[PDB]
Amino acid sequence: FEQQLIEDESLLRYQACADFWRRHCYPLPREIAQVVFETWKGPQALLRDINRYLQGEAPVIKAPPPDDETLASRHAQIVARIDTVKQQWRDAVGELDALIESSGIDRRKFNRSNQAKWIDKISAWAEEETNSYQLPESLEKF
Amino acid sequence: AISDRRARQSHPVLEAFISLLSLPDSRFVSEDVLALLDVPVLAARFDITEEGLRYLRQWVNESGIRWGIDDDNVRELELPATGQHTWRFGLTRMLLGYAMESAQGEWQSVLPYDESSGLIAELVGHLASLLMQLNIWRRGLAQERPLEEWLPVCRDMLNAFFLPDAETEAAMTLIEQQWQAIIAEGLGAQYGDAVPLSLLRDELAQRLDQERISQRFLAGPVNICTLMPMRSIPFKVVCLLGMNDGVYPRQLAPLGFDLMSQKPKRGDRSRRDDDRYLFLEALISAQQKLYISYIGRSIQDNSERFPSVLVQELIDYIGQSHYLPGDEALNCDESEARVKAHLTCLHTRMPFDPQNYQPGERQSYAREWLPAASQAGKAHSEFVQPLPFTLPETVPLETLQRFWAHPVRAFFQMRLQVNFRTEDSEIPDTEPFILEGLSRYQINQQLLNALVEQDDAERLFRRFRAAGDLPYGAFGEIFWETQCQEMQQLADRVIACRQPGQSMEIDLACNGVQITGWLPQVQPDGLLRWRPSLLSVAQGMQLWLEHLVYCASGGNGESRLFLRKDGEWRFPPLAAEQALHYLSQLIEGYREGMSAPLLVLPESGGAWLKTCYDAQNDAMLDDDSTLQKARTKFLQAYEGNMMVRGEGDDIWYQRLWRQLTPETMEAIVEQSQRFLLPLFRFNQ
Amino acid sequence: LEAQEMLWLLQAVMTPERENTLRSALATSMMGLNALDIETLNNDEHAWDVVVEEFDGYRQIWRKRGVMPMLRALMSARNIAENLLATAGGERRLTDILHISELLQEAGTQLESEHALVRWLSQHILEPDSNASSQQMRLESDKHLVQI
Amino acid sequence: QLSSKAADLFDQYLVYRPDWLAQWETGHLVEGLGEAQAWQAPLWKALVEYTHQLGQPRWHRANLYQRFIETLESATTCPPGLPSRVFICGISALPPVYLQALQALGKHIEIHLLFTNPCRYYWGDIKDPAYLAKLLTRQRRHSFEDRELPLFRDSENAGQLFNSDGEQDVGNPLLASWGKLGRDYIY
Amino acid sequence: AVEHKQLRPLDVQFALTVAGDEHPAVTLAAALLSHDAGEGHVCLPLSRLENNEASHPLLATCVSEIGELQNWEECLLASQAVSRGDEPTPMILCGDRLYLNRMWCNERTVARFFNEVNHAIEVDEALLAQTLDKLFPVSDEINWQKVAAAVALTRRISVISGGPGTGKTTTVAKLLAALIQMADGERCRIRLAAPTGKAAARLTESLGKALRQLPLTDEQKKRIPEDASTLHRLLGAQPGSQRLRHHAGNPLHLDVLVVDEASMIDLPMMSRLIDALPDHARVIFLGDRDQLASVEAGAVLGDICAYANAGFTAERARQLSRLTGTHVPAGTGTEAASLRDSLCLLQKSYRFGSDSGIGQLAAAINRGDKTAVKTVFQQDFTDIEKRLLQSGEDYIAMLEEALAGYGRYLDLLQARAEPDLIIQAFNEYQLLCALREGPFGVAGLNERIEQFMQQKRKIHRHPHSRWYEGRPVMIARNDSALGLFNGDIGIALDRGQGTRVWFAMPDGNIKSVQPSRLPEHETTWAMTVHKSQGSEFDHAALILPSQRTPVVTRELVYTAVTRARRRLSLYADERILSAAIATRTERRSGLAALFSS
Amino acid sequence: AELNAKTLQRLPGDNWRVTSYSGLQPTLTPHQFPRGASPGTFLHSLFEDLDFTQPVDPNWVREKLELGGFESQWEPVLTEWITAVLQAPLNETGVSLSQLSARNKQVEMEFYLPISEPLIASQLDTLIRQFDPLSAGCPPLEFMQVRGMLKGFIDLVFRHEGRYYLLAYKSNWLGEDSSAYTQQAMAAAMQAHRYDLQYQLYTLALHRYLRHRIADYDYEHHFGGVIYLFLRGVDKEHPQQGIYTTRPNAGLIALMDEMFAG
Repeated sequence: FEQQLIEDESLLRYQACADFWRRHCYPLPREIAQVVFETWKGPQALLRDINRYLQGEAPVIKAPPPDDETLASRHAQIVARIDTVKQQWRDAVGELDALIESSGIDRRKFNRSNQAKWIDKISAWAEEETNSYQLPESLEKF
Repeated sequence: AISDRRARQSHPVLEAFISLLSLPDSRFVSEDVLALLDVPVLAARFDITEEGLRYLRQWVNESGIRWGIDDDNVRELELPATGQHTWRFGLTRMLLGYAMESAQGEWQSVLPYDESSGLIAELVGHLASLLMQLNIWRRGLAQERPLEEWLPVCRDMLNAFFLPDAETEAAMTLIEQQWQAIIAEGLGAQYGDAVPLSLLRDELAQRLDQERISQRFLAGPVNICTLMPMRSIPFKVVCLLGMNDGVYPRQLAPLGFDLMSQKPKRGDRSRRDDDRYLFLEALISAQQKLYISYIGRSIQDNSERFPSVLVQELIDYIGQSHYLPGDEALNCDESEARVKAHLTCLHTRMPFDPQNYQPGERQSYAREWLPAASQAGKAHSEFVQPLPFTLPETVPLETLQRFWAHPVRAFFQMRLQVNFRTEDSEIPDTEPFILEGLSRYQINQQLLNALVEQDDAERLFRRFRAAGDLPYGAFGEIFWETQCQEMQQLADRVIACRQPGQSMEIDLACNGVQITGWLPQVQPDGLLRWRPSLLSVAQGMQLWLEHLVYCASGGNGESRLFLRKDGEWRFPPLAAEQALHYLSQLIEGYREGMSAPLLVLPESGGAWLKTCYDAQNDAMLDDDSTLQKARTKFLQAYEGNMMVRGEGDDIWYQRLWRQLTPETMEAIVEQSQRFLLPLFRFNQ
Repeated sequence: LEAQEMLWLLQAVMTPERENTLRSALATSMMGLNALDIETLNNDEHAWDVVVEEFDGYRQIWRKRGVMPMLRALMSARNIAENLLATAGGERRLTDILHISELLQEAGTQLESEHALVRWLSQHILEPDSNASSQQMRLESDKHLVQI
Repeated sequence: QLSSKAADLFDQYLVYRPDWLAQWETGHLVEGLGEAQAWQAPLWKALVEYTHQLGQPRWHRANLYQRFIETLESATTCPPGLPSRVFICGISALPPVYLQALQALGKHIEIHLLFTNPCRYYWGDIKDPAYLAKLLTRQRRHSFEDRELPLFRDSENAGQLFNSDGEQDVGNPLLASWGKLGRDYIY
Repeated sequence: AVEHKQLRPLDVQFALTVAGDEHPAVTLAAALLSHDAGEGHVCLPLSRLENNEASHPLLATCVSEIGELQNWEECLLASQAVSRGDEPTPMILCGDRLYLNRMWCNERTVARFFNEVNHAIEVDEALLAQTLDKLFPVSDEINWQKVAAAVALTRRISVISGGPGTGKTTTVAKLLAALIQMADGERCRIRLAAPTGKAAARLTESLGKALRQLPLTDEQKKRIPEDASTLHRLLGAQPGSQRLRHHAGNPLHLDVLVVDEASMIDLPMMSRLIDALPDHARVIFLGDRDQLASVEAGAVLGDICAYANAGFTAERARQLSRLTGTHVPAGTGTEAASLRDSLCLLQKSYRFGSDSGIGQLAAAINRGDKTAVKTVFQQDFTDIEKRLLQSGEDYIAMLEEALAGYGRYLDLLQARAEPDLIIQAFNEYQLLCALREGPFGVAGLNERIEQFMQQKRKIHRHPHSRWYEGRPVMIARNDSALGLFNGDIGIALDRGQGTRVWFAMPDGNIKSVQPSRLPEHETTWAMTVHKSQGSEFDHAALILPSQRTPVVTRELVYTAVTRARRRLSLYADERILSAAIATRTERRSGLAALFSS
Repeated sequence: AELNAKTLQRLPGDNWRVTSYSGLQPTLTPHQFPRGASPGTFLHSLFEDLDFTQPVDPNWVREKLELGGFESQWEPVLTEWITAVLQAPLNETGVSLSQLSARNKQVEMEFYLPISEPLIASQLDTLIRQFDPLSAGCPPLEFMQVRGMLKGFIDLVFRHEGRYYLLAYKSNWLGEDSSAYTQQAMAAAMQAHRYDLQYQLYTLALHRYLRHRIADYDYEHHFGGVIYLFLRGVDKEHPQQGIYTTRPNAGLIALMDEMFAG
């Protein structure tokens, strides 16, 4: 019958975002928290991203993740996806059978050397740009 | 005399008791506890004075106390136990600082707090006496109790948290009276089930603000009161305020399930009919003069605000029942509109308007705004005035450094002794997730001073983590790793050309002026300074002054300063004659800056000069493109963007001028060309 | 800047014994004094005694009658409103001073202590949050201006 | 909150509508009311049983006014303790229950009612033409002049002023628009 | 003690936080250590913790180990809060005495500064003897001022112990004159330090009136010490932070540093002064040995000058006999030759001799109470009077004697004379009370004197003005802009331009300030003995409370006796005066053991 | 153009204010009762609510101490003290409070007294000192010219054998614990707290009330005196201690009525 209307809702929204960042970003290990820091510096950037969706009607996300997938399962999936490409590069290394084009310079073996030092550990998240040189759609056009 | 107002007797007693009734629901933020300690009753209960509160302000601000009274309170809210940034963490830190110096190190991953060391830390023993009590009732008011158990709760809270005084006796008596009346009205029905705390808290908060005062209704002063029904008293002058639409008549919607509103009878009473009868009784009860004022124009957007329907019907009956003798037979609607416009006095928006003081029908009685409305006053003269100043014999180097760090500030805070003291920053509400500003600069300075001796960076990491200044967990490690990478990249350039040098004395006699001072870390290679800052003109001016005061008495060698991002200020060694000439020029600039305010902006003037200067030919360019790019650099460095604070946003420059005129801009340009020219002339 | 000047004036009224706050508040643009006037005020002890006496009277009015009577007595004795109306571009500053005075009087009735209103003013200076009542109004309506 | 709102509605029923509570005490509904009575009639009666279950007294304001009227109309001698004269000044709104009690109080003890009306003529409503003739037969008299003065401005044309439902066409629009409470009180 | 049983909440929270889940023996030890640190004791001996605790067997039944933890040292070292000096622990146990880490660090710093750094500066003895002969005219017998100046110019760190009225500032002036006359070509940046601003002003005016008397040169007048600074101002203390400007890195660029009134220097201020000194500065400490203790926890000057009673060394006695040219006695035994050589004791007081009862009472204060009773008893020396204060009639007699003491002040007040003579008459009679509130205190005696001036026709007072003519005020905070310090008296009167407060500057002039310009003001009809240090009064009257309090002790009565110039009155019981002399304010510290080895 | 402001010629209003008298100015014992304003109002409400004819019930005193919030141990000593108050007669003939019926008593009579002349303190204090013997000392108070109404709340008015009497309650009495509250100490308290003006205004109000109500009224025939009842001064063995009975000279009342009337 009696209720109190509030004019500003940003304080409780920032408090709930800080509580979410406390209950989600604190117990992460180093290999996940590195990627979390690379995505956002803190909860303020996440709130600045999702402030247009937190207010009003909640939108429907196209192709949502499953309810049982956590951050660690996605991290292990991407780590295995990177490790498969690293294994396929380590197996098929030491050969060159493609034709040398006028656009393709002969320094590409140095880029293969840049791909030789890349496969050390799977603790990182960002691959090398020289893999863009190893695309069949870009090598066919060259 | 104002009557019918809400009875407000003691706000800081009733509001503090209401906040103490919301003790388990509170988050125990540091500001809410310093607000509870702001009450003199709660401070006098635990033997805390005002000076003790002023010490506790900075103690809570620097000890890293943000929220959470205990670790069990953090675990109650379904949050992970961080162990830091709590009241218990700050209490342990202050007690370890009372026991152990800060230079010893951590004990239980808690760095001691070196401020509270003497007997003043006894006040800490008062604060730990408070929060523990704030624990006990936090465990007391959570459980639900029946009405037979809520009797001594408010009395025990009053004798525990509050102290009886002469002024606050009636407030505690009213609290006890209302609490016992609520419990007596509850137990009169013999309520057997449990009653929660929030219901009694809301009932006490509603009953405490219900009281009204009407003692001075007819004391003899002019009466200020609301419209009260069934009260019509004849008066000579009756004035009415707030007769606009929406406010009056006061509409109270029915409950909807009331049966009296469905089938009305004769004896039924409604608030709308009561307000209409009040307006009728106010019209009848007026004997001599009736004054009616309503808000017609909005103060925000200048929107037309229509009056109430009663005043509109009154002015309609006035216009349809009376006519002016000026237009005896013109029309019916036009004479009505002329009467309604003659009665309507549209007053001015501001009290200092000259329309109100024009002689005629209405004239203002405010004599304080009469010379303000006459526009016969003198304007604000300029603050710059030629003052007499004699240059003393012995002028130290520290005075010249404080002058050439900021000349307008040295003219303000040293000549006329005017230092604009701004209030300190408030305590933030959350733990620091990022590092930026002064804390990041102090961390980088200590890390650069640690890495210049090849010390253990992990020990300084544990020292900064034990104080809570770093983010929790992995993010603090990432921040410390990137700051250690940046400081190691800077130290690889710093200690590449470092030699052990001692501090030497400076005693110079130039133009009959004695300069006494000391230069620290004077190596045989020259001058070596390092700071974790950006490339700025103020540090270049400081290094140029040190190079002039170093080369004038021996010291053949370069002067080098290393900033971040491969920034370097270098000055070659000069002869004694040029150094003494430039030192005499700086002394003449200092004695000109003490008499008149020397308008030499370092940053914007240096940007204008380095845009106009050419170091290859040692001459200034005069083409239109450089003259436009120098104006662009001056407007960029004076007023910055929305992310970087500009040089013009300062309390020392806004006092002289409010808007940057082009005449003062050209004066600053000329002064920077006169003074800041050897900065970029000998730069390499 | 007018809110900071009013904060300095209230700090000089609350604590008129220490000459540093009074000297920092007298040299503001609201009073409008030259550097020669400040130098002669620092040199003459009797004029500073008169200033301390009138600021103690302002503190007595502020403790007995409230905020707006003290501000009106300060604006009438110093005659700063006529000087701000005579200065070109000072009418907006005067309307901002009047709105800050109205907001301080609206916030002073809900507070019992005198330093609590100064802390509230310093907090609202430190809090740039925009409310419907605490926004800047139109400075003038009679003079036609280009409306962006 | 529901208990407080229902207690306020029950207090308004105790003040204004005693017949509804008297019929709810038996258990019978009233024809022509709203739907909320379907939960309001059993809620009141179980209240009357509950105070009948405890040691609290039974008597309230609604069931007492009829016995108070009857014990004053049926009595022969005046009861002791009553005051000599009661003044009612500044009161322009009373329920019909209070006026029916004050009529039986005034049959014994002289009660002076000082009522402020802005119009001197009759400006209320009417019930029936048999009540219109009863109002026409009633005439006021001055306190000092002691002369009989009629109520309406025209006695022969008094029937043409009232409508078919019983509302008088007031010539002054302000009195007709603002004084509905006084219009009911003078009736 | 009585106060030691009533535990402060600070000590209880310290014991609950530091010990926590450990044994209750560690909790009781931490509580006793925090209470002794709050009372002012530096160290805590384990014998008092073992013997004077009833729960010592109970905690002996609480611990359960292989060796059962019978010793207190093993029970403390088993916990993580007490170590032997290696781990960063709050509590430190080294010499069977438990202290905190800060107190142990400051005590070891003071012991290092007074045991190792104090070396012997070897200078020319012939020129020093010639300057001592040309400065001191008395050369017939042993003069302690000449030996003090010789041992201060000889060694680097020297402590001059002497009471008030012994001519200490004349000795300092002769020392500075011989210092400048010894090093002619060498520049000397002499610096002066004081704990309080009022003592700094007194030191400045005393050295100003002393150094202009001695004949100097044009280069010698250039090396006159300019001003005396506070110890918080010399080191550069900030209001917000405790960071000093000359903390550890850059020392103060000084040649000689004379620190006056070292009795008011606590242990943390002494340790902060020690860390700021370079490896070549020579420090000369001034103060009295039997004076009142320091403000905070610690006793530096008393524990330093406790070894002055032993005497000098056998070689140092011959050195002083060769320097001064007189017969200097030698001290028996050798425990610490550096500290015993650096000390000196002043016993010959010049402003009062054996004929005056003030010096005899001060000598009998350090002895037993029966010696003081005999000193007051026989003939009173026409200097000390004893008035018994038991009931209300004795209180009325005390107020009548205070009226007789303030008679010249009221006579100059009612006659409308110049305020300088009014302040000079007010500065002759002064009451000294122990407490602050109650019937025996500052505000009690002040309100009773104001009511008595309202009763008898001596002072007219308006009830709503609060600024009546003739009220004495005192300042509580320092103010260098107005020229008044903490502990300075002012008299409010009407010169004709209004009610203004006149203050007596040490320069000899009078300053008329507005009462609205005063930052703090408290009525000073009766001053406390702690707040009256540094000042001097011609006729003092001590008032002691009947309630037993630890404030009234031997040093308090000694400072009340030495506060009077000529005349002293007493208002106390015989049992309180007998108990205050025997109960000496001892402060347990590790300096007695560290200086002995 | 030139513009000016109108100026008010005179003062806006005279000193018109409706004020009151305060505006013109072993282990359990009644001596050990806490002295304050709230305990004074609690004892005043206890003496107001209690009936004088009926004996005092201990459970009612316990309920009143529960409602007030005082200690429960004081209740059995307080009720017998109340009976010690009720057993002590307060009259010149020895009339107790139990002989007063409900129709004879009237508690907390509120009166409004008009005055149309400017009340000069010098013309009033001399008129008081001309007849009142207690005005030998007591230098006169200073107050502004008060024209208008005066409020007052008399504690009790009661008639007996055809004679009207007034009774007021004063219960602070902090400075007395022994039997020193004699007539001299009560007269000194009346001279210090200046209750003589209050009692004179009470006599004037009662005279005007008995003149307006009762036809054929005489001041000497109907009025008997004013009784002040100090609660902490009432003893069982001393009937005179605690009460203070005063009768005016019957000539001050007419001159005060002529002064207040006009």
